[PDB]
Amino acid sequence: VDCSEYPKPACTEEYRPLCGSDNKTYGNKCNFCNAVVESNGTLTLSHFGKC
Amino acid sequence: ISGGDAIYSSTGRCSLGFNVRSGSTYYFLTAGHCTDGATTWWANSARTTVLGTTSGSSFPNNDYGIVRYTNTTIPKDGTVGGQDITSAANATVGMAVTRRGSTTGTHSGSVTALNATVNYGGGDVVYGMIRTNVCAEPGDSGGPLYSGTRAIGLTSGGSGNCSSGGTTFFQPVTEALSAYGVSVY
Ligand SMILES: [K+]
Repeated sequence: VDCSEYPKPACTEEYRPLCGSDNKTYGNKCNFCNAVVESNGTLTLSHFGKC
Repeated sequence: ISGGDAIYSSTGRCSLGFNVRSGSTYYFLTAGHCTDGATTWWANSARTTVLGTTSGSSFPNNDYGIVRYTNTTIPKDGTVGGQDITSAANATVGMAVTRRGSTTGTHSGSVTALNATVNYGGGDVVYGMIRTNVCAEPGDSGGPLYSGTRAIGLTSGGSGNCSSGGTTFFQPVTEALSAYGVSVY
C-alpha cells in the first residue's frame, strides 16, 4: 500500500483489515491511508490483517 | 440471515442490504463495490456456509449489486435484524432513517441531502446518492438504510466514524429494485 493519492474525501465501507504502527486495526486501506495523511506521515504499516 | 448481517466474499466482509425476490427466485442486494469482482458469498468467516453467487454488480456510477441465493435451507427473513420491511420508498430531505451494519450494528440519523456525488478516487465516482448524518465503518458496506418499515438505500461510504460522528452516503434502493426487476418481501 501507497498512500500518495491521499487524502480522499470518502471511503467505501468494505472490510479488509490493515494493522497500523499505532496498533490500531484500520478497516480498509482507504481508512488506513487517510490516517497516514492526518498523522502527517508518521503512522506506518505494520502488517496486513488485524493487529 | 437478514438485513445488516455479515456476508463474506473471497476478499473481505460486507453487509447484507435487503432480501428481495422475483417470482420464486431469491436474491439479496448489497453494495456494488462489494459484488465487483466477487463470485461466491458465504455466511461466515470460515466460509463454510454458502449464501449464493453474484448475479449482478453496478459500480462505480451506481453502487448496488445483487446475489442469487444457492443455499436452500438458510432462512431468508424479509427484515433488518428484527425490523419488518414492507415497502421501499424514496428518500427525502429531513427524513429520519436508521442504518444496520455488520460492524457497527444500528445507528440513526437523517437525510441531509439528495442527488449527491461521491468521488472515491481513481475514477470511482458514484452519482445520485443520498447524503446523511448517519455514521458507518468498514464492514458496514451494503447494509440497509430504512425508515420504519420502509426500505430506503444501501450503505456505500463516506467519512468519519461512529465515535466522533460522520456522513454516509447511500445508494437509492429503488434504483436497484427496478434494475433487477425484484421486490422486497
Ligand atoms: K466511515
